[PDB]
Amino acid sequence: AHFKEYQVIGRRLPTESVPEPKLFRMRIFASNEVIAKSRYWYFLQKLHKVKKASGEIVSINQINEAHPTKVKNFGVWVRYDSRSGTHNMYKEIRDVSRVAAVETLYQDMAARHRARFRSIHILKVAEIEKTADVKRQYVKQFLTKDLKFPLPHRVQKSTKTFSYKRPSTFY
Amino acid sequence: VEPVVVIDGKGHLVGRLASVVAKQLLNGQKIVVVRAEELNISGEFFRNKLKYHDFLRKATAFNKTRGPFHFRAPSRIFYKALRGMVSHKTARGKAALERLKVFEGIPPPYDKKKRVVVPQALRVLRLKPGRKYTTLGKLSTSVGWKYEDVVAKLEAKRKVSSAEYYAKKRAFTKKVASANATAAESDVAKQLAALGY
Amino acid sequence: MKYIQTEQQIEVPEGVTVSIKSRIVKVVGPRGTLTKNLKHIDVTFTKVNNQLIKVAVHNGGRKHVAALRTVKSLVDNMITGVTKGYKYKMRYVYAHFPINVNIVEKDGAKFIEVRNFLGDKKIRNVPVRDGVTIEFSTNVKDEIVLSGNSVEDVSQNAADLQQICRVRNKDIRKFLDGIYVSHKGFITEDL
Amino acid sequence: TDSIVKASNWRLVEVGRVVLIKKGQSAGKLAAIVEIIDQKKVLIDGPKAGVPRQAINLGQVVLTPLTFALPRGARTATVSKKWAAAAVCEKWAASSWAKKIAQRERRAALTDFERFQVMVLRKQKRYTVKKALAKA
Amino acid sequence: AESHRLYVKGKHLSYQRSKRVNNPNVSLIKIEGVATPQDAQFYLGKRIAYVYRASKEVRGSKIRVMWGKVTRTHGNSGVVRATFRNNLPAKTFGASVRIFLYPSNI
RNA sequence: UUUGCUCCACACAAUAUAGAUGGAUACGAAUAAGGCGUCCUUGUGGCGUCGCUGAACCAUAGCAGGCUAGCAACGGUGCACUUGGCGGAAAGGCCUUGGGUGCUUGCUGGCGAAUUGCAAUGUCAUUUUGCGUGGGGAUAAAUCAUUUGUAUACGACUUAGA
RNA sequence: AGAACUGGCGAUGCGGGAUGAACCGAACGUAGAGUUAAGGUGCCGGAAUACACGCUCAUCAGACACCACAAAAGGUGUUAG
RNA sequence: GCCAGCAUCAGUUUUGGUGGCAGGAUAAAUCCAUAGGAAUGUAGCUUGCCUCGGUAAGUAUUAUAGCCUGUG
Repeated sequence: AHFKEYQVIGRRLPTESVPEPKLFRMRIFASNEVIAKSRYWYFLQKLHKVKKASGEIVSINQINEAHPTKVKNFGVWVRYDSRSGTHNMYKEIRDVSRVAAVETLYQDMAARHRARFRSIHILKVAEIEKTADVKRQYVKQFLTKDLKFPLPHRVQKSTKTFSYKRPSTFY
Repeated sequence: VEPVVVIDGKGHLVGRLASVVAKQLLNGQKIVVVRAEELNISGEFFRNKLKYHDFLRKATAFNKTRGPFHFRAPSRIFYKALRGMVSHKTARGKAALERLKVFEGIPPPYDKKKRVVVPQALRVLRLKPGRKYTTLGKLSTSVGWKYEDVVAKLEAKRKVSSAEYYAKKRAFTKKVASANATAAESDVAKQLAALGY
Repeated sequence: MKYIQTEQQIEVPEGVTVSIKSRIVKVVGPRGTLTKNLKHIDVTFTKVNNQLIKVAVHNGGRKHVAALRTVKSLVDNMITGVTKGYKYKMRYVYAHFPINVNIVEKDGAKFIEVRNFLGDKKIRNVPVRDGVTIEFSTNVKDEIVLSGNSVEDVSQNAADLQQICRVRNKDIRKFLDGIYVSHKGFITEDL
Repeated sequence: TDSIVKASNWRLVEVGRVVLIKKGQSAGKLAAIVEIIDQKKVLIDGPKAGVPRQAINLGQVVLTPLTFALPRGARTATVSKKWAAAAVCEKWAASSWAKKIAQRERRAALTDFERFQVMVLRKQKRYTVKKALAKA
Repeated sequence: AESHRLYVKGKHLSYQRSKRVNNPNVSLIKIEGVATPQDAQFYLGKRIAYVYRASKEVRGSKIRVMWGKVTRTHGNSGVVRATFRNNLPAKTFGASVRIFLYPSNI
């Protein structure tokens, strides 16, 4: 769905031999609360000798980013499964918030490489703090000085089925 | 909101126009389509010519007379598309098709009546720029239609008399527009403008 | 990748004025007038300084921007063809049979008449397309010259003459008889 | 003679272009383009009309011929100052674009009674107009 | 004047139906000038009349009326559901029906 | 063939309705371009303006739309006549001259409505046919039977016969 | 052709998969109202010619499990790495 | 007796308007103040050559535009 960024912190269950576990933390992009907890258990089992039954979640806190109005340019690294192998990737999405960038990435992967939600790992999402540190052309294009372009051939949507004059696409 | 709706078919997609019109008849609306020869089908002319030839080889093996009929007129090609979007085999479906007339060019009395368009079927609004499209008049001629030259001649004549009608119309509407401007800034007009008129 | 904006520049010399319609292009020059229909490209034109006319595509793809340079090279050859002109020279190649070529008239249609190609009794008739004038240049043995304003009309008529003299049912690597273009220059060369 | 090329200039988008919101919570208010995100969506701001800063698809808005000077990345405070300085509010009102909209909203508010004045006045104005259209 | 109409124009679309099964107990009505379920909420409960002519006088007229009313909206495009005291014949799909203004909430 | 046929006007019936309930309201062409206004040196011209939907324009008040009076202009509309054109793609309609006539809500007056009782489509449309009047208009063929063979199983075909 | 566990058809209609003993949904007295399943919403056909991001032009395109087929090997076609 | 209209209700349900609260980084934002920084570099200055004034590049970190980040 529309994504939200949560932080999930979990740990192994305390015991007499080893109390005070390490309290691992991980940032998850998910539609709702239940998925964020699930994806944390999914990914944590891939690093440490732990699972849902042998540990606990201590906290979850949704992270909404500082500047929902300033336009960023995000460098994103992923790890996804094709029909034949597993491949890493790096791209940019230029948009207004971190979550909308991930929401673009999932659609972008699903459109170009037919990668569904299950077969995608989001490695890290970072802002490119410096212009001219952009290496892909499709986002480097919009960074020129005094950028301006028209929108030719505008198509009006008609409410009534019949129009009494031929439409014009000026804009 | 209309007894009879006459559609300028030029610059329309045959399938989207057929769908829009088919619904209109099933809802009780009488439709007349004119200028079928200027209808468009999306796809390069070679693509649409092959499709008709693949259609042309389907016939009843043991008697070609009772087989499918391959109608070659631009009006008939549009009619075939519309008949498939209607349950033409039932009494209600036959009643619907009685509310339809498809013409080639703009014949009499429909030549002096208003023509409308269907924007959701119009080619300049539907198709992406650069996409290749076919014109039904050209496609019909390649498969056996005989009256491209007849229709073009009769539309050259019709448009000349139509431009004569419009030139007089523009002269009269200038004369009326001047009168309304003079009759403006009057106390009656001021009160009308206050009410939105 | 849907380039936002790509454009080219069309230089206009002193003696010509480029008059562009919605997308219909007319170039007028000392050698005449040329016209072309460009409605199938969906480009936009704009004049900068009455000596330079730009053409641009906004939000264009691989094929859309590829057609941008083609339009510039079409109008450029339109301007070039009316300032300098296009001249194509073809030679006659034959081993045993002299290829006999003449200009004839058939109801005023200006056909090119070709005889004795490989000893054939066939006469090959090539119409001379309007705007292309053809003269058998002297001081060179077995040469023909085609010239006109539009390159497209000149080159096609040169190609049509070459195409009509193809050798069939033989090893064309050995039987090389035919008329071939040896030069493509300008009428007002080295002006 | 002179070489002539039809200009074909149409409502290019930039920082400072005034847009009109077609659909959404605003649905009819004026806003100014502040940043260009991508070819299909931009960041706008409508502080005078109450429209907040948000990214929006360009299909949700319609550009207006009005334009003014904003530095790129202009926050809400500075757009308000440059909006009043450029006098965009009544420049929009003076245009025939806003007058037709104001005409529609006035025709919708007409009660049954004042729809009776309209017909009475229109017949009076018709009498004067058609009288004038008998001697020319 | 020229106009004496106190009803909204409407067309009888079809019965309530699946693609292979229909319900003749419910009729589908299109109201002119109505394109949303939000707009169609104004005509819920209005009285609907189907007027038709016949060659036989029954009680002092040759015009017969099938009375009904609008029950709820149907779809996203302003179509409404109606139920009549006797089910509409289904020969009248695409026939015109009158949506009266009573009962009134204005 | 016992007064038949056709057209015109109303007179009453029967018949039926794929479904009036103010107006189907007329350039062409382009859509990476156009419409309109104006000007000139008439063009692929200059300048100005418009679109961002018909949510428009026109029409629209009066007993389902009555009866009378005056004022202001000489306009608007319907109707039957009349003058001249245009239209053959299925033209069967469009424009126009003159006079007459009714109405005019362009403005100001007078009289009437009730009781269908608190809603009941509350009946005003056009399809065809028939019987009557009164007023014009015009007085045929085909088939069977006979016959021919350029035809033919029979039908059918092709000829002939006051 | 032959077995294991379970669920089914046989013995079973109904909505859906156009069509079908076995699939999906759901099992059934006679009705009314409301809401849904699986499947769908251009027209046939009840229901958005809904909204959004991309990709594809196919001189045999593609179009929804069971299921009604297509492989190896190739392509400065085009897109992203 | 047959068929309906309205009103006040009861059960089931469908669709709107609106009020008060409680959470979260006691929302993040906008906004206000302060410090620092940068260019897709604003003013100013210099250079280059221009239809007397705007070009082109160098400087210039807010000036005759502003922007970013941190803290409150």
